[PDB]
Amino acid sequence: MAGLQHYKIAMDPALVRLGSMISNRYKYFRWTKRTALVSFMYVVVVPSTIGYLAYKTDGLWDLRAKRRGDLISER
Amino acid sequence: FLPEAMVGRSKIDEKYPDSDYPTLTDKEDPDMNGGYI
Amino acid sequence: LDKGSIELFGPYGLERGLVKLSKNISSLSTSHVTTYALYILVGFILYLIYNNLLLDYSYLLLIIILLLLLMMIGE
Amino acid sequence: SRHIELKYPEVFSHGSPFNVPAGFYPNLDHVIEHYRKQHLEEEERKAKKLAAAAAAAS
Amino acid sequence: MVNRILFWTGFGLAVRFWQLGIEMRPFFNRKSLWAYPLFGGVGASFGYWLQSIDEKQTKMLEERKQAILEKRARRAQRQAE
Amino acid sequence: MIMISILSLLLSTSVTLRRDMSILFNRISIIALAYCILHDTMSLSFISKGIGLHGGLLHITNLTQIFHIFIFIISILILQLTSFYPRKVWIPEYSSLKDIFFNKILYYRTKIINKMGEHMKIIEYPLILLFVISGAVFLISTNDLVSIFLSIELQSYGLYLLSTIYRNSELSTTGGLIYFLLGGLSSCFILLGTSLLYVNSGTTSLDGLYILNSISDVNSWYKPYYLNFSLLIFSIGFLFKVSAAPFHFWSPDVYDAIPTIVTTFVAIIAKISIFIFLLELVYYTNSNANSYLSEFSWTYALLISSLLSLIIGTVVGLTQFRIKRLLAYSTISHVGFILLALSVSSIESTQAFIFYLIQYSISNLNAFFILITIGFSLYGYVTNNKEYKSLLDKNNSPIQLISQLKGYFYINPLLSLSLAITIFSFVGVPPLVGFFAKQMVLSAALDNGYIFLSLIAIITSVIGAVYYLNVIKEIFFYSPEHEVNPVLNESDSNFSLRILNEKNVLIRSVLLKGRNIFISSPFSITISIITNVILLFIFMNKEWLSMGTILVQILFSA
Amino acid sequence: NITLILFLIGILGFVLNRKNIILMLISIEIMLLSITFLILLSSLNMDDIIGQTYAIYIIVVAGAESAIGLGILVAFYRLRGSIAIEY
Amino acid sequence: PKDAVHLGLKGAAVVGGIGLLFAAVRTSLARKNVGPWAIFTRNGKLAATFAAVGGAYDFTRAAAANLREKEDWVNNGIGGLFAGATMGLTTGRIPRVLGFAALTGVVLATAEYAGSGLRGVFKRDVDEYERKEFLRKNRRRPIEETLAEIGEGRGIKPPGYYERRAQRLKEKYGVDINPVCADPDQ
Amino acid sequence: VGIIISSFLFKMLPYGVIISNQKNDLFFITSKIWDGALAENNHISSIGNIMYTNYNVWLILASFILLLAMVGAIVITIKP
Repeated sequence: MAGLQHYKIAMDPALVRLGSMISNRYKYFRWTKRTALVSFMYVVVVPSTIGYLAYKTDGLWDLRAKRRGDLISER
Repeated sequence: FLPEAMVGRSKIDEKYPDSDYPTLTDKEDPDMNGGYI
Repeated sequence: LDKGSIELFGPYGLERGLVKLSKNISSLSTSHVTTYALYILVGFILYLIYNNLLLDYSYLLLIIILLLLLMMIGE
Repeated sequence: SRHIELKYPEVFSHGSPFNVPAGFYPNLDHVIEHYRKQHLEEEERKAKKLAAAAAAAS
Repeated sequence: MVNRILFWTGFGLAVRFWQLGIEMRPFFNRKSLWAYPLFGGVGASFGYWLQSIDEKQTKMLEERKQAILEKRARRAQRQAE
Repeated sequence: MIMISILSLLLSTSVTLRRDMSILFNRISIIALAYCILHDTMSLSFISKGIGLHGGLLHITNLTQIFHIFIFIISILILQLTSFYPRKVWIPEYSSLKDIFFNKILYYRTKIINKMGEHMKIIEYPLILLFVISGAVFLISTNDLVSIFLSIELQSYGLYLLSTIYRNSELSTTGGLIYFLLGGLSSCFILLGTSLLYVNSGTTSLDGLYILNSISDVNSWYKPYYLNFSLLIFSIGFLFKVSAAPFHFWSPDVYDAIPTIVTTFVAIIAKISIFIFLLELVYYTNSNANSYLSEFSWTYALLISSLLSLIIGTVVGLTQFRIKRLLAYSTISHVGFILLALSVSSIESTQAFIFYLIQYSISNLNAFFILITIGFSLYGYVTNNKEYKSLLDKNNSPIQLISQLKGYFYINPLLSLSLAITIFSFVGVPPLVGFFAKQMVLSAALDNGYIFLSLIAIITSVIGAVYYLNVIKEIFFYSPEHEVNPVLNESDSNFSLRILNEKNVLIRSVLLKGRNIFISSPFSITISIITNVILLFIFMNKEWLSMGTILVQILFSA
Repeated sequence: NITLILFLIGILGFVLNRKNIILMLISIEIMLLSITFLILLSSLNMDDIIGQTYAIYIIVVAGAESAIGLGILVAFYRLRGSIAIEY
Repeated sequence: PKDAVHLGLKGAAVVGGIGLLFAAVRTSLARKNVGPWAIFTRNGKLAATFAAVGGAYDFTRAAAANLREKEDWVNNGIGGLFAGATMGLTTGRIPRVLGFAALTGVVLATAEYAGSGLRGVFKRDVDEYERKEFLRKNRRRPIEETLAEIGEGRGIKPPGYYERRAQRLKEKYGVDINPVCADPDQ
Repeated sequence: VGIIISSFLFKMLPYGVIISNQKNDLFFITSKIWDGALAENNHISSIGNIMYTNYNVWLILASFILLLAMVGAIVITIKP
């Protein structure tokens, strides 16, 4: 099939059809209630949550050479 | 004053069919996988 | 997301829409010399309005966005 | 540059020489003098560049 | 590594090479070999000319810069009052 | 010199009807334009913002004279298309200098070299060509409102004539009609703008208009609204002639309909003269103090058109399938960049304007030269494609569809790479000259606070790159639809060639085939020089960029 | 004032006309006459013979371009046999 | 302050008038004989839509200016948000509503932040050589200016960090700072 | 189109063309001069005094335009 002859495989039609559906799936995406919520969870909320925690706690601590009677809290 | 095969949107429609971009419905393609049973 | 929204809200959506937008604008190119004369006159009039009436630039940009919107719509 | 320099200063010599009313043309002596000065400086600026440099120096 | 004559001698050599490739004609047939010295010779001539142009351009740009500091000086000195 | 050549050529042309003189007349026009370069090279030994000439109706600047020479050089390069036959016979036994300069070769050339092609039988073609040049150089050197009108009609009327000079093509007469009808409307707006200047100012002199503009730019009874409004109407007519959006509809139709060799001249020469003319008029009318004048400045029509050209040129090119319409839309996007640089009136943008205009003219010339050469190369190839058979004016425009370029990399790989380099220069990929042109315009627009236009320029550039890539994909990613002609190489279909000395005595006799039929040297060399200038610009940029730097310093010299 | 109204008539020729290409040539002639009439009257108000000279060269050039336009129309009509736009 | 309703009406009129212009061209370019009254019958929707976007846009920015009591780039993007939303409502597609609102609000906001020169950039009217030279050679700055922008800590520990560090911790946690000596002899 | 275009160009017309179109009316006053009327030229004479000398570049430009028109119109219409 390709430029260089390979071994003979039992190219299963069902598995071939499955691997083509995956490669073509992007053409059939649609905006629905489900697809809008999932795409909003992963892209906005969860990243903005991490960004909130990263922003809120940036500089909150330093562990370097901390001793008894001296806290880890930096701010 | 110019022929259709040079300026017509008809030839553009043949060169770029609207069908080349598959649009469907939850009815025939609920799983958005192209109608894969 | 990967085979989904990020393709539709990304390269695949742009390809779909811009081909649509490209075809509609070209449909206004009829090679009818009388129709072109009308377009030149209208562009002439719009340039006179914008400069004579001290139009807000935001009015101009909104008009262009509208002209893309309508052109984005078929027929 | 904000100051416009005439490409055609000779436009000061335009005007019909026929049927000229007495006292019609304004006096332009200051205008003439302005361009005598501009010509003389330029001629003097070349006169020193070649007399000082490329001559009596090399 | 920007030598006007070496670069433009090579440019003329490259023009002949690309030309023969565009015509799909052999790059080195011995009866046509006079052309590379010719193309590179004309290329070297264009670059000796560019040498003189660059010299005059440098002098004129250097003269303009002086006029620009000169203008800024006499404007700044006039502001001292 | 251009006027002596036009009159002298016309007299020689007047008393002949021989269409075999056409190639000779084209060559004499090349020689004549070479003298025009010589006389204008002689004239550059002075530094001045301008010297009014001939009663003050014309003027000369260092800028004016530089672009006279550029117009002459572009015209000599284009004139090669009608001065040398497209194909030649080459053999190793006739390649030495002693051969080309002392011996002769003989064969039946007529069919091989297309001796009787339409583009070799138009006696008056080089003469109408020189008429357009005269209008272009007179427009550059124009100092007066009436001189403006006369020069623009002179250049415009010649371009209409050239679009129709192929009088047996239904496409060419149709394209000539369209350009004249819409072009005549455009000329009314120029005359209307010039007339409104005269009726209000009382002068036809550009000097006097600049003086009126300069004093009125202070910080009552005769407030000078006319100047911006008139130049606005005046500019709209010039935006049509450069095919700037939204005044661009005519050019994809006119450029496709007229023959490709004609399109080469028509689509290049006119933009150079109008843009250079506009540059000076933008400088001397540019208000400094932020007064009521600056708010109605006519130059916003240039900034709006640059915006509209950036969008229309790139978006509408996405769906073009005919190669000449794509180039027309590719041009519109590039005048969008050119108009941005003209609108920002900075020292930086004027250097960017000057460089962009020259490099785009050279680059657009290469694309047309490569497209004509590919058309002349398919003579020894055949195809069974049903689409290609249904094309009109195949002889005038051999390449009409992007699909015709499919697998051209397998027909001529190095010529296909020259096309790819040129197209990649159009997108702005470094280190090609096209990148450095876009880079200077963007840096000058950014430095003047034109952030929004700079952002649209980058965004439209990615859209524009799509159809540029689309041309490249057809040439490289697919095998060709054109097959070599069997009867040209069939082991017995060999034509004869005689090699004879200075005394017409035989020396040798060689039997030749289609593989001995090559592209003519003028076209391959011109493509090769320009392609290498595009590719190797980063090593050769000092003099070219220093020229524009000095030119702008003279224009801006306080 | 009349000159302005005439320019509108030439302008209005392009608005109202979808199929008459000959009317497009005539509407340019109306526009050019309207602009030349404006220059002539202004030249009379400002006692300037240059206005009359400018108008003479517009008549010469507009007459020259009418001949080119008719010649281009004749080359067009020789092949088509119609000056009508199918619309 | 500003009149939100009055400004919107002017907003609705100005860009609706161009829609009325584009509506007449469609009627003029109409092929079948529809008469002169198809300006508002077949294309009245087109002119109506323009008058709606221009009204929504100028209303809300003015309204956003009143609510925020400020005049900046935020208001045009907000104005463009409903302006974009209004156009999407005509298509009756929620993704069209959001996307065209996003497109318009973004372009119209970067237009006001950047100040596109379509009407003309602001002239500095100063020695522009001098501004570049100052920006070119301002190679060392007082540490306070940086501390305002970047703050304290995160590896930025100017001399005197530890003293103020104890004071900050005492004010917030009420704990004295005193690291223990690591030498038994002390 | 009529309202838009007229409202813009009319504002551009100088007083000479708009003073007497569309109770207190203004009358134009005229008197004689003698030094100016020594030898009057007709308008054709006054044009002739300058169009070949002072402004002969316009005449040359027009001549080349007429030459282009004759050559062009002929080249595209007649069988060679």
